[PDB]
Amino acid sequence: ATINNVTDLAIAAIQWSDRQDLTQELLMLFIGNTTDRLNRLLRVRENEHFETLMAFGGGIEIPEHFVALRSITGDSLIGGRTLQYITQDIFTHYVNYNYQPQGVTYYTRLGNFWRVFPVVPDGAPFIVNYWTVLPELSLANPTTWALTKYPQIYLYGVLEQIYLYTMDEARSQFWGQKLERAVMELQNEENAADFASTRLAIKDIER
Amino acid sequence: ATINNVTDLAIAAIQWSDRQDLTQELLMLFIGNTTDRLNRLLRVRENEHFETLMAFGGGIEIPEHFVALRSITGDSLIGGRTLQYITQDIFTHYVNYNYQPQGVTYYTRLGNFWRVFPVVPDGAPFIVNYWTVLPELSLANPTTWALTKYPQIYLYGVLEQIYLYTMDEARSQFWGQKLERAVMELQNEENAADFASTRLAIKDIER
Amino acid sequence: ATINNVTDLAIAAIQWSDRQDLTQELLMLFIGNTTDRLNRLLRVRENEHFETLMAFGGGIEIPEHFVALRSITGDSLIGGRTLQYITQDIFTHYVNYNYQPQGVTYYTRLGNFWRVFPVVPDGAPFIVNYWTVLPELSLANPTTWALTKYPQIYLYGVLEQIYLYTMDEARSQFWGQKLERAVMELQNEENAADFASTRLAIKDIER
Amino acid sequence: ATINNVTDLAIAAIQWSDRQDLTQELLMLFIGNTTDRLNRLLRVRENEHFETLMAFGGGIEIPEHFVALRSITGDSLIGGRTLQYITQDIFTHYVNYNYQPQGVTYYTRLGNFWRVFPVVPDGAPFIVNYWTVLPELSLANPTTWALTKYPQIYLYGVLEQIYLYTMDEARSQFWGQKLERAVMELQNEENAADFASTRLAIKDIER
Amino acid sequence: RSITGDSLIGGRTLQYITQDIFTHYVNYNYQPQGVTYYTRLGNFWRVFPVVPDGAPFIVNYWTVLPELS
Repeated sequence: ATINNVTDLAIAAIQWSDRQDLTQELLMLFIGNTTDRLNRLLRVRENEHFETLMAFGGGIEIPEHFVALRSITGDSLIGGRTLQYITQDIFTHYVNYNYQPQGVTYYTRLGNFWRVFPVVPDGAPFIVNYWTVLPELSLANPTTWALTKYPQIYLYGVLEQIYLYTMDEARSQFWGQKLERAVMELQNEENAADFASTRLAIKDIER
Repeated sequence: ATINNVTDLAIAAIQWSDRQDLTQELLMLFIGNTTDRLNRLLRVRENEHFETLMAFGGGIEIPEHFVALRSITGDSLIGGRTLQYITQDIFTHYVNYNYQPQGVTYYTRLGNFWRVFPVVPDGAPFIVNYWTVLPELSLANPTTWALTKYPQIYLYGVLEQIYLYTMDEARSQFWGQKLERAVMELQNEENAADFASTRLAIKDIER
Repeated sequence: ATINNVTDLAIAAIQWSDRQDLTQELLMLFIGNTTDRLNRLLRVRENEHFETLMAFGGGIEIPEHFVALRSITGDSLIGGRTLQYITQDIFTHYVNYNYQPQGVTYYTRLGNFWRVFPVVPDGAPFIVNYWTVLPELSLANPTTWALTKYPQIYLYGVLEQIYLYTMDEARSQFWGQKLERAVMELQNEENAADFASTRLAIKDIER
Repeated sequence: ATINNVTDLAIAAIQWSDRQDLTQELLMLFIGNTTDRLNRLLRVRENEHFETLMAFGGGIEIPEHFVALRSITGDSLIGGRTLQYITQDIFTHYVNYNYQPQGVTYYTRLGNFWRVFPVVPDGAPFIVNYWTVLPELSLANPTTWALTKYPQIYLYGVLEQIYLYTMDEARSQFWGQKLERAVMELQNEENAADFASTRLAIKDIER
Repeated sequence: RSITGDSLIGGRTLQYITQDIFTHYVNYNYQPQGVTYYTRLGNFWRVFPVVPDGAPFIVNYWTVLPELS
């Protein structure tokens, strides 16, 4: 609907800005800038992936497209528990004192790796659920879910970038405010779509 | 009543804006933008659908037009209860400790699926009541319930989009404020239409 | 993506600022100034290094690229504990009174060295995790992780430097605010990437 | 990196200020003024010196480049304690009443000397850790650590001095604010580099 | 009036740039997709993304009046 691919977005931007001097490279740069700005703000269902990873050398390697972490779950063969975050001091104390819980329970971050306390042999599987970065929008990849969901976001971002390029201040701020409002609306709608109309009761666990 | 289909809306927009240089494609883009903006705000009776889904692989697939969830109810053969939301930690703790309630009682969101705790065999029926997105308004779909219910919303949205296109600010803000007021009025009337004139007493349940 | 190397950044700066009198040396100076400014603000995953160091003369030599310290951990052969910071007076009192703890436990800073209280013989290994400075971007080093992760930071910094050079105030403040906002967004995302969506429980250690 | 020596700094100042009437003497005066201003504010690792001094005539001579004192420690031959500051009245009372502690414990300042209470024979060694003044920057000494670390400080200081010389007000304040911000950033980064990311416990001593 | 590239070589309407911009683009290896820029040197129009010989262009311009004799 509305904007279907990158070419339609470029045509709409040219029509709305009324600037015939824009080349393909500048439009691609503007679209890339908008996508990179979006990468730091959006955490939605379409941005979420869960997959199975293997533990090597007592640690799990962070995925290359990782931006934020939702959950890490052990496999049923090693307990099947949801891991909890601990600091380095707690990790060291637990290792030194031989805490010995039932299964893999805790994790921490060292460098580019996640280290689990009850050190497991190599090949232990884990289920990691995490958010990733938005797909690239360009001539090679002319369609993305972000464009198909809320095209106003990309349109307003491109317009703001264009007016930034032509050394204009007021219109750039106007379009930036519009883009921020659209992004906030989308994020709030995604946030309130799970349990905003149901009942909550508080449950008790033991970890 | 008042505005009947897309052609009347386009004619009214042309007459009110007094702009004879607006092509069909620009008007379609404006209408699509207004509909997309409305999709994130309205939660009314006409936007609400309830239907029966089948659970496969211990999960329920979210519908493609889903925007917000109202309720999930198990079928009478598997308990006939209303599910309650729980987090991932509670889910995995219940699975590990074999909580074993009477029937399907809890649900959680993983990826694009809803997982129920008392895992059921494939083919379990559920009744899901949820809100969808507004129907697409175009030449192929000349009439929608949104246009018939309150045409001023679409008229004001199209006018605001037009004045945004022609690089104007004050009139755009004026029409945007008018559209927001109309949307708020409609939403409030829909909200206060069920029990705003009756008596409430508070009841006790057990879950 | 977007901007890939230093030459693309220079071309983009030339196009956006619309200044044909900028030589290569001025652009290199602007980029270097932006890098030095970033060196005092960013503490992210790509800036983190952990490595093994030898204790010579009862002290550990601070690395030359060190900017901030994250943790120091003794090797398992000498206790395998996470060191804690103490002042000079506490160190002197512990030395005088022969405190005699189990293993290496405390550290302090003297000059350009880290001194550990349970004095160890020369050659004791430690694991130091710390932050370093960003790689220098120039003709000899055309690609860095900072440019690839978020090109808007470098673009806005270079533009701000350019407008500072041409004796302009309003545009310089504008671009400085944009750069600061981008840096804050990146830092906040990196800060929240770890455990902003998990559960915390508070644990007890012994030190 | 960026600015490597004094000549490059002078060239950059001439280019940025766009003033061809500046002579070598004026530039050296500006650089000296900036260094003198910096000497009153910076207390960093590179400014720190610890060395052994011999007490003569019951006192220790203050070093000629001393700007601020960090610590004074007695040698292990005379107790190896960290001295504490006392006023003149306490010193006189302790001398008169023959307090007689174990080793050298207290010190005070008289004129240009540090006097220790448990008067020791001449030749007693002490370890003094203190801050000095920044090295001079001129033709004879064209490279200093301060220029290498954060060249923006010197560049902004020289620009502010230049605009002060030409009887301008707004630009001088602008560049002075920039220089102050840079100095504050450097000082904060140096301050938070020791234990801002570790744990603190509070320990007990006896003095 | 106008210069346009052939669709095979990019099909872009060329834009005028000065000599300094041309030199900067050449030195920094801008490398766009097709031919986009041009400048005037002597009696020639030089296009920036240097193309091998035999690249057709469509030029629209004004001529002199025909001779009456």
